[PDB]
Formats: sequence, C-alpha cells, structure tokens
Amino acid sequence: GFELDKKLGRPHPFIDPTKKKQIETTLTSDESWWNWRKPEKEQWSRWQRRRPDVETVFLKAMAETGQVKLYGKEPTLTETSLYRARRHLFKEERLQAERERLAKEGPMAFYSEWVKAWKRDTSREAVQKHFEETGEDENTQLIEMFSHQTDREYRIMMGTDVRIKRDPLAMRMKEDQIKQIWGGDPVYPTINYIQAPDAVMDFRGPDFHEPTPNMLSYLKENCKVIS
Amino acid sequence: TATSISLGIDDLLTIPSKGWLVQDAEQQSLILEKHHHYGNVHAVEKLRQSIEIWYATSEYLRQEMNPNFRMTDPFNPVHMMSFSGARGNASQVHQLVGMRGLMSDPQGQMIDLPIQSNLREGLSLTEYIISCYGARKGVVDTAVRTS
Amino acid sequence: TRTLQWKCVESRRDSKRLYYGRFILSPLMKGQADTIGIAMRRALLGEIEGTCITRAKFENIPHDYSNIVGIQESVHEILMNLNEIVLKSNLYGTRNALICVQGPGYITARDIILPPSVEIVDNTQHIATLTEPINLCIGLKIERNRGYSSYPIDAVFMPVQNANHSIHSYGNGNEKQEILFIEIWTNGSLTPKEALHEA
Amino acid sequence: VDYDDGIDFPYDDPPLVCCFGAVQKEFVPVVRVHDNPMHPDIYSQWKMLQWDPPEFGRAPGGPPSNVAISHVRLGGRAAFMGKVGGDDYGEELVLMMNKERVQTRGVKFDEGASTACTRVKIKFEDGKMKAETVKEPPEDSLLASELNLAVLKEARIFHFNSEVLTSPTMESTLFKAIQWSKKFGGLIFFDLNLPLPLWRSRNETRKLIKKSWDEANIIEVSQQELEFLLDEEYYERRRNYTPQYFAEDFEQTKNRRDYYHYTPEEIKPLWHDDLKLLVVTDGTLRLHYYTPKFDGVVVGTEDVLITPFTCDRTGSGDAVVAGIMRKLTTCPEMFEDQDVLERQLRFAVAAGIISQWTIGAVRGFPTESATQNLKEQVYVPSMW
Amino acid sequence: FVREDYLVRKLSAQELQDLVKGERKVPLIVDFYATWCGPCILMAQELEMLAVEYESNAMIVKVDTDDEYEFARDMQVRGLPTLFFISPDPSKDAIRTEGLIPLQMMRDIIDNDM
Amino acid sequence: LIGLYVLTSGTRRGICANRYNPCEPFFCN
Amino acid sequence: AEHVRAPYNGKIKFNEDLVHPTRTRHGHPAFLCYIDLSVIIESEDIIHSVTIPPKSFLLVQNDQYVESEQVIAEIRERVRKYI
Amino acid sequence: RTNPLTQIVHGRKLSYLGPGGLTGRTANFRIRDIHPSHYGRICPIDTSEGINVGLIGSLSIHARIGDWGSLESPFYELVEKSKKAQIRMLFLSPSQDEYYMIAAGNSLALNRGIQEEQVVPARYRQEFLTIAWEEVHLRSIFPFQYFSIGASLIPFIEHNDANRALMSSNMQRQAVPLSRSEKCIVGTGLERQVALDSGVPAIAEHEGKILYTDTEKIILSGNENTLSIPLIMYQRSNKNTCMHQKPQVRRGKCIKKGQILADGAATVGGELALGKNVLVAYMPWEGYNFEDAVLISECLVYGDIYTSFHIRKYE
Amino acid sequence: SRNLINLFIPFLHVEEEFQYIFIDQLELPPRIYNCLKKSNIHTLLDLLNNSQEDLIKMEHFHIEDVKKLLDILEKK
Amino acid sequence: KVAGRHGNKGIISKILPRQDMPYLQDGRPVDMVFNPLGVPSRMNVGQIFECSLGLAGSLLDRHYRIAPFDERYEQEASRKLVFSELYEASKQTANPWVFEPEYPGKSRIFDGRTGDPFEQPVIIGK
RNA sequence: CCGGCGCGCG
Repeated sequence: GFELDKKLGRPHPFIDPTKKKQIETTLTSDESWWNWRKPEKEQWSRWQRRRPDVETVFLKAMAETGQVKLYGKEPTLTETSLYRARRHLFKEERLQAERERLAKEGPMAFYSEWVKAWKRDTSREAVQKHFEETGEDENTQLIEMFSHQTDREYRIMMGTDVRIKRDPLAMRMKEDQIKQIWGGDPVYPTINYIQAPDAVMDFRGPDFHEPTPNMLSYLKENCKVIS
Repeated sequence: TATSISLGIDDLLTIPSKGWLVQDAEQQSLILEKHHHYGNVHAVEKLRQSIEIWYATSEYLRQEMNPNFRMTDPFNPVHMMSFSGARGNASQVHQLVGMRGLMSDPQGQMIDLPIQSNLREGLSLTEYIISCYGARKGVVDTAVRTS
Repeated sequence: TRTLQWKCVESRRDSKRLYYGRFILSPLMKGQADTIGIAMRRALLGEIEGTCITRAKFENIPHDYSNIVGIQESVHEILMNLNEIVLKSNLYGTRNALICVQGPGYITARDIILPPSVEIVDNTQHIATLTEPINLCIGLKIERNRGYSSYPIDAVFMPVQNANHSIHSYGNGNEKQEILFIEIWTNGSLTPKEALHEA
Repeated sequence: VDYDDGIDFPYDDPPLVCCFGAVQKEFVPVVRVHDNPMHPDIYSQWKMLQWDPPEFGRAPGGPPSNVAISHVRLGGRAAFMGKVGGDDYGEELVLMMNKERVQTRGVKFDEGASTACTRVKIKFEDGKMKAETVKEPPEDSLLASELNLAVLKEARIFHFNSEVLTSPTMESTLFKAIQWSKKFGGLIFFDLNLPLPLWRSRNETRKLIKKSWDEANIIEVSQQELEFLLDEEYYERRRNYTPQYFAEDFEQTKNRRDYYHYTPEEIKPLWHDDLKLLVVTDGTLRLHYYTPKFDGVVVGTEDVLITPFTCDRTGSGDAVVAGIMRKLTTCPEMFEDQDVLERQLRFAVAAGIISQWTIGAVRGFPTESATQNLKEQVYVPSMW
Repeated sequence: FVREDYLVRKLSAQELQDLVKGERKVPLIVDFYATWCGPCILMAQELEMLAVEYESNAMIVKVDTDDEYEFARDMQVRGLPTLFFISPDPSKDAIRTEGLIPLQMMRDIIDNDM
Repeated sequence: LIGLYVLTSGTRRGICANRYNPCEPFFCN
Repeated sequence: AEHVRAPYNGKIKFNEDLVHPTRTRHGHPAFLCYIDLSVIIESEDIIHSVTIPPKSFLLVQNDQYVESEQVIAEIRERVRKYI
Repeated sequence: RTNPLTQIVHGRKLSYLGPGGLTGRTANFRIRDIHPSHYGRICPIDTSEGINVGLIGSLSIHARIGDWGSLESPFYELVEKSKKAQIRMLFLSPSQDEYYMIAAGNSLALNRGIQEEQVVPARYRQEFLTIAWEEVHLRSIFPFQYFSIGASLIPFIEHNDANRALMSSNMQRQAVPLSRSEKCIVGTGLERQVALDSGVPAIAEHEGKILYTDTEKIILSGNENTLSIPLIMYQRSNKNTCMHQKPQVRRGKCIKKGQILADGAATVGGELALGKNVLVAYMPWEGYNFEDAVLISECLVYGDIYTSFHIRKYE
Repeated sequence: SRNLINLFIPFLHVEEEFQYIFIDQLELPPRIYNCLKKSNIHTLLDLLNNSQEDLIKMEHFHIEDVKKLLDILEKK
Repeated sequence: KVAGRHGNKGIISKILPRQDMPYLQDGRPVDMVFNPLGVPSRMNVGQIFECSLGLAGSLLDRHYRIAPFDERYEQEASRKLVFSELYEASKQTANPWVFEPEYPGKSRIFDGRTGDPFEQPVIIGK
C-alpha cells in the first residue's frame, strides 16, 4: 500500500491515513473575539460555487476509466493543479493504447467505429475468410468500407489523423460531460441574443422610439411656419 | 512560427486559491460593517480595513501567479509571453488573471471599493466605472510627460 | 489487382456550381502520404486553370457607375453578375462571346452566344432583368488562365473552391503503412475527379 | 370503469404527466382591472408594466400546453390531452407541441372545426351589448369517447385548469378523465388560473369550482385567487392596517412588503380529505405550502429589472407549476418531508425566475440545467 | 402635415355599441387588450400591420379591458388577447378568436367568413 | 525572443516526464 | 507592511501572557509582540512552528483554527473624514 | 460624414472650449478628471486625444438636457407600499444625484434571512458603499446608461481595459464604408439604433404598399397618397467617401409609417455595417506580424472584400 | 524527381472492366409507441431511417409489431 | 490600416496566396493572421471572445446582439455563452475542431507551405 | 506661398 505507491508514483493520498490526526477542539465562539466568530447564518458569496474547468471534467473521466483514482468523487483544487502539471502523460498513454488497439484489431475493426453503415464482420478472421472466398484483400475491403462512410462521420474520424492526434478521451466524451467544462446552460437564455443573419430590423418594435417627424412638417403641423 | 504560441480564454490562468481568498476577505468585510453599524468601530477604522484587506489580497495573488505558472503550466502562453521577457510584465498579467486591485480618485484618495475581478472574468458595471479613473490619468499624464 | 489502389469514396453535387468528392489512396509507405498530400493541395489550389469572362463592352454607357432606363440593375451590378459566370474550356486564347437580346424578360447565362470551344456550367445564373422592350448588346471576352486578373472584369480563374486531406495509420507496424484521403470542392467547371487527375 | 386498456408495461422514466385542456398561443386567462394604465397606443411604454406589474399578473399562468412544454424542457415527460381543428392553425399548434417533445397521441383532430374560433351572436339585452356562444371551439369540444386511455393509465399526475369549467362539454369530459385517472392511480393537479368570467363574485365561483376542487390532490392558486376565494376585503383591510402609536416589534418599523402567511385555520374552508398539497404563490417571491401535516413558506425572489428590455412575466406561473410537477414525480418524499419539500420548491422558484427574462411564454421556458444553475447561484449551499 | 403613427382606433363600449348598431359595409374587427398584458404588444403590432393591409376594406378597433371590464365580460371574453370578427351582415354571427393567432389566419377569417 | 526561448527550453524533467518513478538516442554528431 | 500567513491548516498554540493586548487600525483586538515569539500550528500531519518577529501584530488567538494562506500576523498626510 | 456612426456622434459632443470657456492652457488640472456627478450624463471613456484631453466630452445614451441646462439620466425608483408611483422612471439632475442611494447590482441572492437584508454596491455622496436593499432608493437598470454611442458598439467591453475602449471608439469613427457591406455576426444590439437615427437608410413617412422599386427611386402609395422616394447613387462626402443606397423592399409589401424602405452605405437590413467577417488566426508568422503588422491573404484582394469607393472633388 | 513522379503516377491508373409527420399523430398501439420513445425515435423520418434488423434489437419488440408497423404505413 | 472593435489596430505588411496561408482542419485557409503578443500588453480580452463566437455564429447561421456586462446574471457569463455556442456549432456541423475539450477555442492548424501542423493549438475565429 | 480658428494621426 503506502510507502510503495508513494515511492513508485502510483495514485495515493498525499497524507497517509494511518499517520493522520485530527485537529482537536478549537474555540467555540464563546471564548473567541467578535471578529473571529463564524456567522450565525450562512452568507451569500457569489463565490460559493466552484469554478468549472477542463481539468475537473478530464479528471472525473479518468477516474471513471480507472486511469487515476482521486481522494473523493470531486477532484480538489490540489488535484486539479497536479493534473494541469502532469496532463500530457495521461493523454500520451491513451494515444498509445489506441495505437495498440489499432495494431491488434486491424484497420477494418478499428475504423468501423466511424462507419456505422458497415454491417459486415470486421475481425481479422472474417477479413481473411472474405479474401479467401472472393479474392479481395484487406486493402480492397477497407476501401469498400470507407465508400459507405458519410462526410460527417469522416470529419469525426479526423481525430485519428496522425498529425492531429486528438485526445481519445475527448473524442468519446459525451455532451453531459462536455457541458460541465463551462458549467452547463447559462441562466440567461441565449435565445434572447440570437438574431437571424438575414433579419431586417423592424423600426416599429417595442425597443424603438416613435418615428422621428420631419422637422419642417413638424413646424408646420404645430402652426409655426406658414406655407 | 513553428511553435505558434497563441492565446485562449482558458490559457488565462487564475491561481486556484482566489475563490478561497476572496471569500475570506468578503467574510471579514461583512463582519466589520455590522459592527460599524453597531458603533463598535468608527468610520476611519472601517475605511482603512476595506482598503488594506483588499490590497493585501490583490498583492498576494500577484506573488503566487508566477510559481503557479512555473510549477503547473510552465509552457502556458501567458507565462511564456512575459517570463521570456518578450512582451508584457507581471503587473499586466495580474490585471488579466488576478484582480485589478484598488483605484484612486483624482484627488489622491483611494476608492473604498475593490475591483476583485480580472479582465478574463469581466468587470462589473461599478468596477468598470472605477477602472476608468486610471484610464483618464494615463491619457492626461501623457499630455504632461511629453511637454 | 493493384497493390496500391485509389477510389472515389464519395461524390456529391450540392448545387449546379458546387461539386464535392472524397478519394482514398492506400496503402502508402510512411512519409509518402504527407508528400502527396501537400503537393496535391498546392497543385489543386494554385496550378489548375479555369475559364472566365474578363472584358465586357457596352455601347450607351458614360461610365460603369451609371444606370440604364428599363434595366433594374445598374452597369456595376451587371458587371458583378457577369463576373460570377462559371465557364468551361480546354483551350487557350481570348475567345469572344455575345449577348444580344431584346426585352422584357430575364437575361440568364443561357443567353450567351458562346464559341464552340466554351460551354456554360450553370444556365440559371442571373445577369440582368429587362422590364420593357429595350435593346441590349454586350460583347464579351473569354480566356483560360491561372490565378486571377469595354470594361475590365476582375476574373478569378481558380475552379477549385477548397481542398483537404487526412492521413491515417493503416494498422500493425509491418511497414507502418498509411491511408490518404483527399477532399476536393469545385465550382462545377470540372468534377473533383477531373481536378485530381489534372493536378 | 370496468376494465383496463392496452398492454401493461414497466413504463419509462421520468414518470409521465398529462395536461388536460386547450392548447393556445399565449392567452393569459387571469384578467382583472388595473389602476395604472400606460399609453393606449404606444406599446413601447407597456414594458414598464412588466417590471411594475399588477399583483394578479406577477407570475401569470396560461393554457395547459404551456405547462406541458415547460415540464418537458425541465427534463420531464408530458402528454397533452385535447382537441384541435383540422385547419392550418391546429396543425401549427400540434407541430409546436411536437417540436417540444410533448406527446400528442392524446390530441384529437376535428376536420370540420376551425381551431381557436368560437361562433357567437351579438345581442342588446337591457341596453347593453352582449354575446352568447353558438358553436364552441374545438378546444372546448373534447368528448369522453375521444379520450386516450393509455395516456391516462401511464400518467402519474393529471393537470388541468379552471378554464374547462367555462364549457359544459369540457366539464363532463374533465370529470370522466378524472375518474379514469384516479382509477389507474394518478394524482390530480388543479391549477386554478381563474379566467375573466370567474372573478365576478366569490360565491358563484366557489359553487362552480367546488367539485373539481374536491377532486384534486394538488392545488396551486395565486395569492389573489386564494384571497378572492376566502375574503378579499378582509385581507385588503389587514394589509392596510398601521399601528397608531408604536409597532409591536422592531420588524414592523421597516414598512416592508407584506408576505402574510395564511394560517391553516384560515385555509380550513378550502381543505378536504384527498388534498395532499396546497401551494399559494405570491409570484416567485413567496411559495406558501400547506399539507395535512405541516405548512410553511418558501422565500424566493425576482429580478426583471436586470434585463429591462427583454423581461416578460407571461408564462412564469406555468414554469413554477411545471417545476413543482417535475420535482413531485421524482421525489415522493416531498409530500411527507418539509425540508425536502422546501428544497424542491426552490427549484420551481428558480424556474419561475428564469421564465420572466424572455419575451414570450414558450420561447422563454428554462431548461433543467439553467434552472439548477440559477438555484445554486441564488441560494446559499445549505439551502440546496 | 405629419401622418399619425397608429391606424387602429380605441373606442368605448358605447361607441362600439353605436358602431355595431349602425349600418356597416366592411368587416369590423374588435380587439380587447390591456397595457399590462405582455402578449398584447405583439397583437398590437400585428393589428397595425393588418390595418395597413386593409386600407378601407376593413375596420380595426380596440377596446381596453381596464376601461370596459364589465363590457368585456358581457361579450364573453375569457382572456387576452381576444379578437371579435363582426360581419357587416346582421344575419351572420360574429367569430371570437383567442390567442396570438397568425396574421394569415386573420386574413383568411376576414376574406372567407365576413 | 519567444522563438529563442522555446528553442532553448530543454526537456521536461522529473514528474513532468515520467508518470512513475524510474525505479534516448545517441548521435555521432 | 508584510503579512505572515498560515502555511498549514491547524490549531494555533501560543501563550497569550507573553504578548500585550492592543487594538488594530482596523478596530480589531490583537496582541502586540516585542519578543521572539514561537507559534505552534497543530496541522493534520505533524505539528508545525511559525516564528513571529518582534514589533509585529499577532491577529489570532490561542486554540484558534486557521486555514492555509490565512493572514495570522502583521509586520510593521492629513485627511478629513465626514460621517 | 465618413460613415453613419460619425454623423450622429458629432452632434452629441460636450466642450469646455469656445467663447466663454477655458482654453487648453487655461484649463485647470483638476478639470479633465472624472467627477462622480458625471455618471449617466457624461461618458467616462470618450474624450479627445492630445492637448484637448478631458475638455471635449460626450453625452451618454440615455442622457437628457433638462430645463435648467443640467444633464439628466433616468433611474428606477424603489418606494414603500403606500405610494401610487404611476411612473417609477425619473430623470435625476446632478444636484439631487448625490442625495440618493443608487445601486447597480441585482437581487439574485438569498440566505436563511430575507431578501431585503442582502447587501449590494451602491453610490451615495460621491462614494461607493455596500448596503442592504432596504436602504436603496434608486436602481440603475439600463444597460447602455453610462456610455456614449462609440463605447456602446463594443461587444464584450467588460473584458477590455478601459484604456483601449477610448482608442476603440475613435477607430470606429475612421471606418471606411465598403463597396459591399455585411452585418456583424456578433454585436451589441445598438447597431439598429445607429442606423435608424443616422438618416442613411430610407424610412417611410406614410403607411401603404410598395408598387415600384429600382436603383433611382422607390414608389410608395398609401391612403390615396402616392409618394416617390429618390435614392442616392454614388455621392461624395466631406471625407471623400462614397454614399449609395439600395432598396430593401419589394413590390407588393405593406409598410408601416417609420419602417425601413432602403439600405444606405455601411447599412445592411437596418443595422450599422462598417466591416467584414473574415477567417482569422492569432499566431506569429515569420515576423510579418511583428509589433502590429497584419498578414492577409490574396482572397481578401481578388474577392473585393475590403474594396471601397473614394470620390475627390476638383473646383 | 523520379520518386515524385512515381508518387503521382497512381492517381492516373485505370482498371480493367417526413420531418413533420410524427409518430403520435399515427394511430399506433401503446406497446409499439412506447418502445419507439425508449429507443429515441420521435419522427417518421427516423422510423424509416432504421432497417428492420435494428427494430427487432431494441427491447420488448416482437415480429408481430414489425408487421403491424408496415400495414399502418401502407394505409397512410 | 485595419482594426477591430476592441482597440486592435494594425498595418497590412504582407499579402500571401491562399496556398501559403495557414489552414484549418476543414482545409480552409485563414484570411488574416494576427500577432498573439498584442493581447497581453493591450489587455483587450474581448476580441478573443468575439472571434470564437463569430466562428460559432457562421456555422450555426446565427447572429448575436449581446448587451454589455452580462456577468450581472452569473459568473463567467460570456465564457458560458461562447463555449456553449462553440460546442453547438461543433456538434451540429460535425466539426470537432470547432470546440476542443482539451483547449476550448483553440485548434491545431497546418502550415500552408509544408503541410505540417503548428505545434501549439491556435485560437481561430471569424 | 500670410496668419488665426476648428478637427484629427503617430
């Protein structure tokens, strides 16, 4: 357990739970000065919620997958800073795992994730059977499979580009996890901001002043200038 | 060009302990205002406390800004743009990732309301008006530094 | 039959003047896909020639910033509409065409009298609308060229609208082979397959 | 009545709710007289009555379709039961409910009727112009044979307004539907939303609503509706009272807005045996709740002045009712635990607050994520 | 010299009674509204557009429910916005529409029902 | 200056180079 | 003016008889220190010691709980104010 | 008359100069500073650059000139229960501005107490406080209350330093109308206000129907009154910038009095349109964006994205 | 030069020779209707987007329901 | 001279062919390249917000008219608006480079002269 | 082809 995970760098508490002590009993607000007393009622702060960020979402995803383990369910700010310091190593581990999976399964099985219209069996044994029965080798079958891929699916698959190398954790991350990067839906609805790109401004709307009268016509209307 | 350093919204890194320190300063300012209303402290004691507690908080964020960049995000674009000596100093980065601190009215005195938000978070309407005090000084002091 | 094959994995005609095509090329040895992709991208964006209208001659116009009675569009709008006509030709030289109609009605791209070596890509492209029976004779000048440029018309000769490519690991590292995809967007003057072959 | 319908299934989550009545665009039913009118022509001044509203229109409700749409946007599953015509407007309304993922399998079409159109004849009784209904609109013409028994079986909460009580056909259909819903185990949610005719006199409205009032397990009324149903003048006098010499406590010296909490003894005339929860709403500011075991108030707030040019209170009560149903269908402990009840009612308070920030009822209904975010922002973490 | 910005005229209960009693050649469209009602702003703009469309072929009037509350209740008004389409023929019956109905719906009612 | 700083900023070292405690090519020129 | 901040979460342990009570410029009770006072913070892992230099204001009390980065000690014209 | 923005902001300037006023050398150094009485009346950002800094001001969006030569801004009044308060928006002169507790915060805060005891920042006697809601008299609720037209056209202005806000306002006044205009994807919502009040677009003076449209005129007929509205075609400004109008309506369209009929220069669909939306990257590129240089593509050239007409006059 | 040309030769090689018609408006049995929602199908466009292979895969769906679906669609 | 609405001014010093400009993961070359060092010294962060939201609006066919000081509703109100609209454009148009969970608002782009990606993700927008 | 006034740029 401890004293070995700490040596090897495996996930472990910063403070050993066995070598841990409580902080005894402190002042009870009856033996304390007025300026050091806890308020009777909790005070609204506007800082009472923890700020959302990328680190929290990625740490929660990695704790779900078991790559790292945290002290509790929600990563702390210390853990968030540590992840920000060491975040490239875990992404490299995920990328290497994806490369190993590609090498093991084969191109047909690996890239069929982004070709949903392909219903044939994509295992290496099935590919070899198809080659023996039809004479179409693995490359021909691969070209045939990519002929059913859509442009949306192809653009999603570009995260596997050897030059892009998108994080596999981010590629498979779901919308509910992604929204927590910025904290979810804004309380003020965006529909108030949205305007059509071809919209023509209605100058008789509720947000406009009354139509500006012609100055000469306004003077003549009030009977100030004769014809 | 090959590295192509850039600047995003999440690259502007506030230190992890700002929310802890802002809440602490808010709790002490709430307690003193109640006891000032009770008549347990006088006006100068309240005026000094708000100025100095928020100046100490603002200056502590600036000190910890660099070790936070050096230990947790050494290749952060904001850090590299200033730590290398290229463009920008620690004071201007503090205006972006820490807090703008305290301003001053034209007749020397400091305003008894801190700007506890940085430019990434977005100044409130009250804070933006207060920050215009220093904007006016810079343009006016330019017209006398040259002449 | 061939160990190295290419095929069009998707072809799509979004409109009369926007064609799309995606092509595959596998298996490639490591490093070949990058070279092919960059050279093909630069050839598609810079080396493919197109045919455009470059000069139109009017007869009763003081300057290109004036109007014609009975024609809803001014001379400037007529020239802008003429600049958007997509042509196709395999030959070089300054061919000339003719617009000679009597109104009223709509003057579309099918009203251009083309020489036999030039063809119209989109017949429905709009030039001008005649509201009353007036005479309108316009002499055009057409040539095939690269890049971009009697009233001169700023002709953009590039027929490829956009290009893209991606490189993917083929699989197990026997020779670390790669898969190349190429996406081509054209204006209909030539298909994406024709653009690939010409590049 | 005799047997069941369809095939029994475990049913998906969240539990379904049914909204019964008319599907209309906007159309706030609660109309009274206000003493602070703006310019009759310049509607750009009328937003000033949105941030200084009449008290009866602080959190207006609307048709049940608004409640269904709001409930679906808050993460619940809802079905609407009613009839529309076979014209363009009926199809437009059904399309609006479909794009909001409201189940329209309970919607009955009438090819021979014009949606939201009523035939009336104009008469001149005793020297005053009057009208009488010739042919009711299809929204008031749903028959008991046109109901959808699968919806009534699956739905765990049955919701309706007192607008159906202004139509006899809809009244009979409503009572048959309530019988069917109570047979299958559903709860009856009476959202009063008194229309203009039902504000004429207290006793007439009490007699008109007594049966449906006694057939309801959950009732939501506004402060104005409750005080009209009990005694308007008594509470008007009580609010206007001012001590002559000195206040009875320090808090009475501040001249704060009156948030009087009605005692259950005052509520006693309107209470009955099957009533599990009564909620009195003073807009989003106060949520007075009454159960057979306990009673209390949830303190809320509002800020339409934060966005003076987009604020609109239409649909806020629909959002409050939808949030109440959303928390009731997933938290059965609300009916028995007071702390849980208040914590879940703060969600409906937040939902009502957000709904006041947008022009249009349907256009401005909040989502569950935004409502939870606003709830956590407004309240301290111990009140979550 | 300066044209008025609004074509829809506001009438009292008595004036509306006199208008309905008198001989009518074009359809009469009666609007019930209140300035405190949010939906009534959009209805006001729609009815201004409708009045612009039907120059002299229709008559658009509006009644405020804060001034004629009892008259509105007598006319079977259950909420706002509420429109009454009154045909010039006394034999025919008027049509009451409730809600923010589309402008095309108003045009259809006026053309094919009045 | 930024280009030179990035060029001469050396290897990631220590815990920023390996996830675990460790219990590179050689070029002629 | 330099602020001594608590380096750990823990319990403040010092003898209040070696310090002189005062009143800060902010109106708070405090202890003036003119000696080489030793302050003990009983943290969660081990006991830590913080040295407070003389001529400094000690703002905390004995047996008080402190958080990390919390100010525990302070080291150190004519205007008209209207009420 | 460079663009529609310059036509309207020029008339809203406030100057300490002129006859009866202080000169730049005469001007005191305590003047040119921001005074707390300026809030809502004089924009704290907009000022002239150079020797005349702090001496040429600019009126706020909601500012009004009173009947005593004083500037007024509207504030929302919060009053007790027993008060009619038919209109709660009252314009406040600077003399009575000090003696009101004016808050700019919101009421979205609740604890185990009640809402009236929550604290918000406020202004009182030329200082900033933090008091409870029950002690607040007036609220500042308008979004563009404290700014001029120039500063009110900057999206996400609260994330920009106020020093650059002054520079940004000046640069928008130097924008050249392009031969083709397009609306901004991101704006503040004041572009429609600027277009309406500049007179560059054609605004109907009479309700009716559209019967005929072309480059030279638009014909509108309503209530037996048929009018003919000419359109400006390639005219010159005082700054050698082209003025041009194009129709925005089609034949057979019903028009209200005061609705748009045509679009002018730097105006699309009834909004101010001074620029273009272009694809942009933020990276160094081989020193060609050193300091403040900008690297652009040929597409902006042969596409005529930033092509403008300039007309000189020779007499 | 030869390697580049060989890299670009192969491209010249030749070879030897309902959105707005919803499920609810359709009179469906309650069992079939509820199964579609559990599998997140709301519009007839999406119903026609799924082959009969995937329709049977989702829970509580039988062969009889597949035949019933085809008959109703043929009648509308 | 060109400028944005955030005090970001500059002189055009170079014009390149489209095949030489850096291009995105959809293959489109950019039209302008701005120096990132001009933000920290000038302290105008609002231009980074506008470019990201302008890109989202162009893909979603939306325009945005936002009143200033939107943080009066909630903390980081502009960040939530821009990030959620960037993700909506990424999801609807199937362009995963438009919103990157690792570094929102920034994406890897390629050198138009070599076809090799630049090492660091670049903040792009419209 | 001389000076004042006003507005700007770096």
